[PDB]
Amino acid sequence: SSGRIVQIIGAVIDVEFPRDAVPSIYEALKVQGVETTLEVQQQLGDGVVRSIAMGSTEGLKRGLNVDSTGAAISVPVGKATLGRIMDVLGNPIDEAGPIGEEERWGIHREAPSYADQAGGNELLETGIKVIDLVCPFAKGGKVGLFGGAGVGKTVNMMELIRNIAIEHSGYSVFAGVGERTREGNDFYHEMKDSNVLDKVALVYGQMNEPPGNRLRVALTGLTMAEKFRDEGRDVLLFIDNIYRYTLAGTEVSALLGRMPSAVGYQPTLAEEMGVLQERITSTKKGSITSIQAVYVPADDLTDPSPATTFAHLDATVVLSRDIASLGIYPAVDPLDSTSRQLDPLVIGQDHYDTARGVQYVLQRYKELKDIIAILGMDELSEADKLLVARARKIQRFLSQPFFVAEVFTGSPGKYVSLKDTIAGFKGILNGDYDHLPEQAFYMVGGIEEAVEKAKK
Amino acid sequence: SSGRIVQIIGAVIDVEFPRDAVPSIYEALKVQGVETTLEVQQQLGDGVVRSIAMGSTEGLKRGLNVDSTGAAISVPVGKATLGRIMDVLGNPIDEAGPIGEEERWGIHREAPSYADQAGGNELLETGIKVIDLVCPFAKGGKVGLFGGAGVGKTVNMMELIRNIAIEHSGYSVFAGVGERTREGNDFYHEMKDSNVLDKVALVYGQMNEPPGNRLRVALTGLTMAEKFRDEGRDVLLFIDNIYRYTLAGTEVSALLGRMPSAVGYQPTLAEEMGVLQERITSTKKGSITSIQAVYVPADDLTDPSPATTFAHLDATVVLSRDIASLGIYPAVDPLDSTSRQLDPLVIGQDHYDTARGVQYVLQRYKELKDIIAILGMDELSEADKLLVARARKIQRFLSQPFFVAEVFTGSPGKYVSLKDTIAGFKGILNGDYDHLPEQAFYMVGGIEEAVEKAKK
Amino acid sequence: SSGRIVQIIGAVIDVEFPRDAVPSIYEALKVQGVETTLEVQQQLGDGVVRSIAMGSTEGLKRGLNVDSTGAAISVPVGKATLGRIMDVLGNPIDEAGPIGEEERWGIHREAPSYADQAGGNELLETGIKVIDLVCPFAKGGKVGLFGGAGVGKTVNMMELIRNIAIEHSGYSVFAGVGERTREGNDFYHEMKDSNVLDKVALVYGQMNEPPGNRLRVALTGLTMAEKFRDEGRDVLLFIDNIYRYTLAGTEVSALLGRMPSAVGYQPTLAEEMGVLQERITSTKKGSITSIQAVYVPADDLTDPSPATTFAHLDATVVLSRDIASLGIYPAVDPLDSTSRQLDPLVIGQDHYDTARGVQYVLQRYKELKDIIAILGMDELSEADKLLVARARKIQRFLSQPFFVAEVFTGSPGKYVSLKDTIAGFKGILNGDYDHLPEQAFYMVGGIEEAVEKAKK
Amino acid sequence: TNVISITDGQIFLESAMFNSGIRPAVNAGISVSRVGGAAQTKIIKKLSGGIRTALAQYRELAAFAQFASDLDEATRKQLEHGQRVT
Amino acid sequence: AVVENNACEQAARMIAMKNATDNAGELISDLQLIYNKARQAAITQEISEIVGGAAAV
Amino acid sequence: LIVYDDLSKQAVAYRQISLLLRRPPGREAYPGDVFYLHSRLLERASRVSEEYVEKFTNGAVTGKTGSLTALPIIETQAGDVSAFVP
Amino acid sequence: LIVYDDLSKQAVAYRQISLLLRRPPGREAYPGDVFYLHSRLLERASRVSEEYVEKFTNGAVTGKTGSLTALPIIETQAGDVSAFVP
Ligand SMILES: Nc1ncnc2c1ncn2[C@@H]1O[C@H](COP(=O)(O)OP(=O)(O)O)[C@@H](O)[C@H]1O
Ligand SMILES: Nc1ncnc2c1ncn2[C@@H]1O[C@H](COP(=O)(O)OP(=O)(O)O)[C@@H](O)[C@H]1O
Ligand SMILES: Nc1ncnc2c1ncn2[C@@H]1O[C@H](COP(=O)(O)OP(=O)(O)O)[C@@H](O)[C@H]1O
Ligand SMILES: [Mg+2]
Ligand SMILES: [Mg+2]
Repeated sequence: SSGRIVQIIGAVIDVEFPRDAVPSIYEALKVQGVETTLEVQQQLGDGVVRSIAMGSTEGLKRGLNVDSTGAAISVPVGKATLGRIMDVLGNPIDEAGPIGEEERWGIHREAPSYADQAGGNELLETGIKVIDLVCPFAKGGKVGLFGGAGVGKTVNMMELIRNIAIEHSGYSVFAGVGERTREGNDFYHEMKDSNVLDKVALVYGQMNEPPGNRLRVALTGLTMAEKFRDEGRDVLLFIDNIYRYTLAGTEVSALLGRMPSAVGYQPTLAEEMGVLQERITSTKKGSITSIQAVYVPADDLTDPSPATTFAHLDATVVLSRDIASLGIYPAVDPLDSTSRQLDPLVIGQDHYDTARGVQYVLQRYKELKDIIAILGMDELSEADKLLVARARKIQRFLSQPFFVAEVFTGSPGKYVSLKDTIAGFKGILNGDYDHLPEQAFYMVGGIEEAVEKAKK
Repeated sequence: SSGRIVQIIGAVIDVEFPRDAVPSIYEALKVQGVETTLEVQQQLGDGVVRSIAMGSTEGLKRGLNVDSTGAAISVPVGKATLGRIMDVLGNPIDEAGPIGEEERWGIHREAPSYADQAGGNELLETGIKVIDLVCPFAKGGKVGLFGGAGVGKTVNMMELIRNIAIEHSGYSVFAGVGERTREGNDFYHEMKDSNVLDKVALVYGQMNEPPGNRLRVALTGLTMAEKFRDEGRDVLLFIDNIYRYTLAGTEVSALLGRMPSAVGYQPTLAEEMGVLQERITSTKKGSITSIQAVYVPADDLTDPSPATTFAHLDATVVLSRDIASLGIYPAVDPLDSTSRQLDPLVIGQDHYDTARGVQYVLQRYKELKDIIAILGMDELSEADKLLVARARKIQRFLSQPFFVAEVFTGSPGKYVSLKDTIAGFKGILNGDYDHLPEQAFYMVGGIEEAVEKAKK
Repeated sequence: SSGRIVQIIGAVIDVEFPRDAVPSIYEALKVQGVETTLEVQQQLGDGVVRSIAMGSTEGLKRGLNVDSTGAAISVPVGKATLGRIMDVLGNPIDEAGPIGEEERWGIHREAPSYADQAGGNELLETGIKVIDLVCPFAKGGKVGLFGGAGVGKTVNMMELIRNIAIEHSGYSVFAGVGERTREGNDFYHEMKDSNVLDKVALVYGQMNEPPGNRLRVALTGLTMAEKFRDEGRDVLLFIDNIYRYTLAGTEVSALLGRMPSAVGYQPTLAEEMGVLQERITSTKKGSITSIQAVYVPADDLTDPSPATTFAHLDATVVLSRDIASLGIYPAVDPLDSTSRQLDPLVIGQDHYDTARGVQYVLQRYKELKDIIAILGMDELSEADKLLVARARKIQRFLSQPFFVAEVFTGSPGKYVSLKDTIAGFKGILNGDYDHLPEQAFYMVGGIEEAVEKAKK
Repeated sequence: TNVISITDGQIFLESAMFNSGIRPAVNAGISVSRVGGAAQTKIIKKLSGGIRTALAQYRELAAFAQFASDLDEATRKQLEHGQRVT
Repeated sequence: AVVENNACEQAARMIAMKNATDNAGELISDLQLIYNKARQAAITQEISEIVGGAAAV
Repeated sequence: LIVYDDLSKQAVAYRQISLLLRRPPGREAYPGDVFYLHSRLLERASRVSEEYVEKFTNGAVTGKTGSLTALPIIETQAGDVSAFVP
Repeated sequence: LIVYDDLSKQAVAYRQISLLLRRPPGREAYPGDVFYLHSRLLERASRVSEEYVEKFTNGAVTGKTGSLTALPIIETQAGDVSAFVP
């Protein structure tokens, strides 16, 4: 049947239904004669349900008719979502017409069971040397991305979007949780110009939308990724900012009147994070790997939001303003960036020793640079001077030309395998390329390309 | 018609009247038999009004009859109020009999309109070195003396009353809000013994009085000042503590059924302050020059009450507990204090350069103080050692013995002029006194006496 | 007559009785089908009373019949309690059969009057250097042991139980309020094997127990101590942790309908503490010497429970985690610990000046900590260097191996007399030991053993 | 925190700089414009790059101002350009 | 001997001021952790007082 | 002369009664009128004029002033004066 | 032998239920009975006597003690052992 609005207080709307037709928790409701969708949050009793509006409540009044849809917010899924921009409800926000959908899925579901987990800790080959060496990503894993603006965050996301589709037959989904409308338009044109737009589905929840939209956009993008995973694919789920997902939950919890927890967060903080993060896993059919940008409140890593998020992350990629100033791109910090997969029981002793060898040389070089800047280069030993020469070659060999960066680098893009990455750094650590100049390793790809560049 | 007391909780009283006869917001009510008045704060509905008692509630009982007066609290205004001490309801609290009133005004009023605002910038000399240098006042403007407990707010207000009120040829109003009854007695005998009392209207509401009195005494004193302003006169308005008006609202807010805001203050903190502060102004008709003392809870200038007060004032004088803890008086901070009149286009470039020069020297010394305490004075540069000595001398030359402080200091009081103040500080900045010892500038009026103290 | 359960919420139960048969405050009630005991806390009106269960509420339901006993919880008292273990309700829990009681006393009583108070100042030697020096105890007085988790409260109490029983010939009462059940088993068998058990009464309500038991066990043990005091005896009353009596009160406070106070504590915190603490006193009839361990939540001595306890004690021993981290045991803090007996008229000038001398040296060493941490000891004056060297020796000489701590390390325990304690610290203050190495003072009992340890 | 996260950039004013005579108290070290040179004329964009380097250098060399005597000519040079640009 | 001792003095002073700079960094790091604890506790206490006052009104 | 050995304990007793009467709490669960609790007490300690004493005693005492001096005591936690009652 | 993988995650789950039931929070927003949540669980790990086993089994098991050993796990932030749950 149909219900009536009984109370309106900001974004919170109470609707009364007949006793035999009360809608379920999380069900999507439609206001008659107005394009307003309501999600049911609680059943108050007496046939009354409390709901949150998925848009502006201006112009609504008590007594308007409301219709139940019979299911949760159901969004379009599959191939038709690629190269399109959509809102939280799955509507096409771009002026490109209706989505050619064949199926629709509800945004709320249980995480895959204990018996559905895939097996061993298989790696995801990104084709990027510094990441595949120092920050190995596992299939079905969660990666935290740290750093400021203007350090290559967008270019790094576009390179990952191109490589998963062309080298692994996968797809990508981008969830703009609290997206800035200016940056959302700029990113859409940058992906069209870089020819990666047809390999990704765009879901945006803009900052000016009510708290309920910003909280559910992550589940809409995740529902599209779950359809691609079920086709037997390996998928990339990009979350614009995981801190804004936490804040949207705090805002909704305060609107519903719940008693606040430590530091003012919602009492459901760990459960809301677990419901989202537990769906991102590797299963018997396929996998969803996620790259999530992380914001740290007041620079305090012990704050409930960062602390609750770090329990789900498998790797940490840190972008450095200092590395970008030297002309190296990507600006990953090989010393601050880390991975739970960087273990000899997971990646094997050869990859582990090569990566730890590179970190040892770069760490000691950072210490030698401070001595050179105070006492002078003449105070270092002959062995230290040789280490400085190897460290500079390793440091430049971490650089790589990207297919989406050809406009900036003026060089053709490169994809480097894990085998080629380990072999190249192992050779420089052992001294097999000590006779080559430091400029031969900069922006070349595999180790054979450095050997050929040195002859020009 | 008449109503009956239905409930009493502390200073808040609920009264019920016929539905066809509910009294208006801010309307004054009188209890039958008992000598108490009530002010309607709210109309609760069903003929009941919520009110704050303007006297103690110990004698009150439920069921006492109450008479509606048809208007707000109305106080005597004009020439008859000069040389008299009065309470919140305008009753005389001196043994001099009834007031020779000819007109009464209600204490609740609208602020002057945007088109009625004045624009004068006439500089006012105070005779105090620090104030005349970094905090120049102007006729018809608003001054605030910010400070914690025991740093000099009353003493500086008494020196300002002596150097302005006595010499002035207009009318004055002195309002003691939440003040110590001993200070009110000393000031009354002081105005009476000085033959100044015939020019001043005195309104007193001390700390021993109920919350309703302390919540309205500021409006009584301001209503008397507004009558004089609207007659075309130039008036002086002194308020010993405006923080006590805010506190009386916090003490009663929760009993009025209002949910608390940050730091436990009433939700109406900024509006209750704006409704009062916007009436304390100079207009096209006449002028009000006002000096208010502002208490700072726990010496924290970021507390919501002090923080909301700065925007209402033209001159902001800040008193520091760290300066008072070093025996230096007046304990004014030259870096935190400021005035709208400190502009070369309002005063002159010579004054402005001297003020900014003093501030520059003291700001640089603030970072060196912590250096000297760990590594010693000898490790500073030849320019830093000299600057530190001048900063410590400037810090002492800000001190001056006041005539109202002879009972605390033992030495006599000094009045210093604007030109004398400028010349003394320029001499220390240019190095004309580098040979004098640091102790010679402590408590000595003008620059000449410092040269003489060095010989003793 | 009898009543009926109307509501159950955790440990709190509401029971309705006929209007002419409503039970009194603190009256004991029994549930008919399970024999569970309830204590009445308040009368709600309409014949309804609110009570706390003295056992588990699992399996109870609404509508069960309840019998009023006509009196408060009554426990056995006198000689029959010696060498026996009892629960909160006075039942034997040692499997040794029924208690041969001559009479029973109700657990609720008023404190002895102002005219019944005793003025005792007789010094009690503990044999522990730091306690006998800066925290001298007195016969018939109260002692409190303050400390965070795992710092020494139980070990330092077990060592005091061992040393005071050397000179004391009377009875002891031990009340276990909310602590480990294993520690109650260890203490019972230790005394049984040592033949000390026939002079000690044991009461337990450990961590495994529901809130009602933990809330009233303190009263049960004190009721047995008051019987022996009132018989004209000198008895010892030991409490495993007095904070648990207050905490059990916090768990139940919101269920009793009370508004919370600062940091979630019950509004009755200081009254609940005073009603128990005032009964634990010596009178003109007999004496009670009492020792209590006080848990300090999260190492915060400013927390409302510890902060409210200091005023109820004659001697305060404050334990520190910073001191325990250096290796020093007992981990007592001389600068925070104090006693009413530390007076020239009570202990004599020689002891008083030695204790004051030790505190002056330790206070001056604490002021230099930040300077020593940044620049090291070598930058200090020739006077400060000598004082820091003596402070380090004093700090180490305060340590002492205990006869109950032998299991942790292997070292034999030491008992040091007051005469030997004063002589050692006086010599270190005078400089008689400036030549011996700093490690010779660590863990050595008397001062002569430091001279023998320095030979290695 | 809310408004810093909503906006495209921030201009931070500081009390310590304002009391040290630096009147337009803009802290260039933390202030940001995410649009950047896209919002600048050709002339300003060209001359702005050198200005930013100087202000950064001065930030990394301010302490050595009360002890300039003992500095390399080139470090001494960077400092003097920084003090003038500021 | 005097001039070589002065060269040794400046070299010893370099190490001492390097150590002082490093020791101050450890104190700053520990105080920042204590500061963050106080920052989180103040927000939790203010929220507890606001929720407690609004439950009564 | 009057000594109040602990006004901070009087404030804790007043806070208990007020919370049990269900009056809404303030800055540290303390009643809204905790300032007025102490200001109403402490303003009585004063010196009164000869005219006040002559009027109070109906002329039985003349040419003499009367006084009440107070020495209230307050306890702080680790030197913290920012607490509401102190 | 029993292992509890995260006793600090059990405390976070119990805090959520308590706040949703509107129980007044204490230190770090945890419920007033958070100590009793862990203390009533860990008091069960223990060694029991031959008389306890003989009584429990109605005489079937004679001459043996029984035991439950526990290894609870607690996560700390920035190595701070002084926090409330640890
Ligand atoms: N791989 C790269 N190769 C060359 N230049 C790069 C590369 N990555 C980033 N840059 C440069 O950095 C600029 C900013 O990078 P971008 O991804 O847009 O960071 P952000 O999104 O935070 O603004 C690019 O416009 C380009 O000039
Ligand atoms: N200018 C001054 N010279 C000497 N002592 C002063 C001066 N100003 C204040 N004091 C001292 O400080 C006390 C507090 O000053 P007061 O004006 O009463 O403080 P406030 O009103 O800010 O609480 C004075 O009673 C006096 O002892
Ligand atoms: N005097 C001591 N000597 C050696 N170690 C000690 C001493 N006192 C305490 N400890 C150590 O500290 C631990 C905890 O002591 P305990 O008294 O149980 O602490 P608390 O009761 O304060 O929680 C002991 O098991 C032991 O390892
Ligand atoms: Mg004052
Ligand atoms: Mg213990």
